[PDB]
Amino acid sequence: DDIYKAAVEQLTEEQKNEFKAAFDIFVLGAEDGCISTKELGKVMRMLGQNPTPEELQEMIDEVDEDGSGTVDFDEFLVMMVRCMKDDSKGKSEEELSDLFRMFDKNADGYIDLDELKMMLQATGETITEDDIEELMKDGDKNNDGRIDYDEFLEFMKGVE
Amino acid sequence: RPTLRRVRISADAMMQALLGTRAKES
Amino acid sequence: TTALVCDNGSGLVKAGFAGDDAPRAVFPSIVGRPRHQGVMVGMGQKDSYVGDEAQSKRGILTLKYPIEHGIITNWDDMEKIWHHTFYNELRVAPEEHPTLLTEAPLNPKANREKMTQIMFETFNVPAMYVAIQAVLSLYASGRTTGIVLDSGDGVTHNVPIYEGYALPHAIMRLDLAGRDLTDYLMKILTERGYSFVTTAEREIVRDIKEKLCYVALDFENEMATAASSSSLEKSYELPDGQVITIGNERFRCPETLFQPSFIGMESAGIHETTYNSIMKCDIDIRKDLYANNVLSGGTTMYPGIADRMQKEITALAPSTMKIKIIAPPERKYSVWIGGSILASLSTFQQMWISKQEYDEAGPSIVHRKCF
Amino acid sequence: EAEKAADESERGMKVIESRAQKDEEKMEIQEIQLKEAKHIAEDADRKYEEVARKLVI
Amino acid sequence: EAEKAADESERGMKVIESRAQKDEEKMEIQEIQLKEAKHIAEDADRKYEEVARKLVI
Ligand SMILES: Nc1ncnc2c1ncn2[C@@H]1O[C@H](COP(=O)(O)OP(=O)(O)O)[C@@H](O)[C@H]1O
Ligand SMILES: [Ca+2]
Ligand SMILES: [Mg+2]
Repeated sequence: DDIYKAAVEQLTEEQKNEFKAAFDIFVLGAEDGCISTKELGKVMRMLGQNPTPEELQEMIDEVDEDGSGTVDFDEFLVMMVRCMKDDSKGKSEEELSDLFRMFDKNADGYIDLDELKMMLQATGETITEDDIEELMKDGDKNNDGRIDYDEFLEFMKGVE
Repeated sequence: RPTLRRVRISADAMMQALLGTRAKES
Repeated sequence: TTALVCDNGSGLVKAGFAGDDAPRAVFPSIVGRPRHQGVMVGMGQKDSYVGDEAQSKRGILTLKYPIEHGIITNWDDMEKIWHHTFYNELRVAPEEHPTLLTEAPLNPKANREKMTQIMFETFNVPAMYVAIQAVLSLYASGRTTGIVLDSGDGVTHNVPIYEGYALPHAIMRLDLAGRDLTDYLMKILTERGYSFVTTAEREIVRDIKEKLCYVALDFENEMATAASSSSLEKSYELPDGQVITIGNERFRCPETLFQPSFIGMESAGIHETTYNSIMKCDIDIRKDLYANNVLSGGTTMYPGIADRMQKEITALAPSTMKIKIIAPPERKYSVWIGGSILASLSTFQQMWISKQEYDEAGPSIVHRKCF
Repeated sequence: EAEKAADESERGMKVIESRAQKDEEKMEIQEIQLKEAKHIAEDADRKYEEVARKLVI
Repeated sequence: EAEKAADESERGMKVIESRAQKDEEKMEIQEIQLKEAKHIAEDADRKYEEVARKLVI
């Protein structure tokens, strides 16, 4: 997901040029200029790793939102780093659940966005009102005006 | 029900296996 | 640590670590001693090639399966197969990994007890658990009800389950399976001139069955069509040339499943033992079982079986009920995928038969609460 | 001795050249059919994916 | 003179035979790959037709 987008944003032109040269060397002779789902799967089977074609479709849907089955530079790096899924288990569940439950200081079962605002003021990361709005949209799936506990699980799912 | 994947073996090993002998820097 | 989800089966041993999508190593379960004399010295000739190695040297071996019908008839060979599976196909010592074997329903007790005794004494695992091969196939489908027909290669069994409560009085185990279909195909091929006799050529007949045979939607119409036209005759190249042409042997081999009178068996086909297994259940869960009929096992991979079976059951069942047959594309490894899911559960983590428990009650612990 | 050796060398060179040309032709036709089959496989996989999604819908 | 000619012909024969044998081996590998491609194509075709029929129903 956008996890790999964050990971590659952590990465720099070193990884960009390294994978560009790897493309120049191994994808040499391919008429694509990118890596296709079928090409990637066949090459993996050639080397020995045999992921499912359903995984190919999933990954292509993820990185290549347009459904072309190719990999644009940013989504290409995202797909390439997607193979190495070192970070799993998504931090802790129950302790973070307690943290989120106490986040509802009003304890009404409703997480006001203003509590999030205060916590972000504590964080102070470079963010505008539209940014936190978009993040809440990514979190407030049912659009109930709060952070739902199930949606709290959803947006922090797999998140370390 | 969660799903666990061990198919995603280390990507450096995948690059090594694909490039074969020429897997020197990647 | 991670658990080893082994699945002995009969015909293909499927194994792999818990939590993945597919078994790591799948290889036939055959152990074949050489039968000729051998004149080259120092060639490094072993005394028994097991697993997938004996499917390449099968020209000079006498392959013999160690599992006949679910039950294990030759314990030394089975021990050899397990040793190979642990050490060479997975390369993980068993001293540091729990194991989850699988067993067909209604099998002899002594088989299960000997299996656990071997796993605890020879390989010395930390803890092992034995599970019925149909509940796993129901896990893999993501259901919690349904009647699963797991037509393996050794034995076909039909376990109905509702809301997680298995019905022990409605299990119908039938011993017709893929091996008998291979033998019957090898027996009807002789009607054209092709004679396969050697235990090595049984593998060739198995390959013919896998690649060519299909289940006919209507048997009499296909028998009439194949006897007039020639649009069915598909050819196949033996391991040495001399292509062969299979005529109406294509859909007559797997038809034995629905008419076990072909190989002389008395019982009714897999289309009618499912209906009988349903009718033994209570009157209020028959609709759910009708709607959630699950197929599994290798032998249910014939092209066109999910339609023939549905037509047959719809003929038998009352006209109002809806008959639906779940046939996932990953049928062959359904049992192992379910085994991985079950071994990956947190609630299941305390059901293993710990070694100290075995030391206190002996091998008969498996029949006890730790089932 | 030299005459016999020369004759045998000539015959061997002839047969090796014939086999080499046969091998080159076989390699070319194999590559052509291989590429065509791979493209057909790609098309089939794409069609399968599309129809499967429509079937779920 | 004849000895020199025979030795040169021998060396040429040996090198050309070696190259022909290697290209023949690679051609065999190519044929194996073509066979696998054929199998994949047939399997995918069956997948597609089955899925389309089910969708129609
Ligand atoms: N694609 C196929 N088409 C038809 N029959 C198959 C196919 N694959 C496997 N079989 C049959 O199924 C058997 C394998 O069944 P399997 O599920 O491995 O048995 P087990 O339950 O012992 O693992 C083989 O012996 C073969 O006869
Ligand atoms: Ca709140
Ligand atoms: Mg089985």
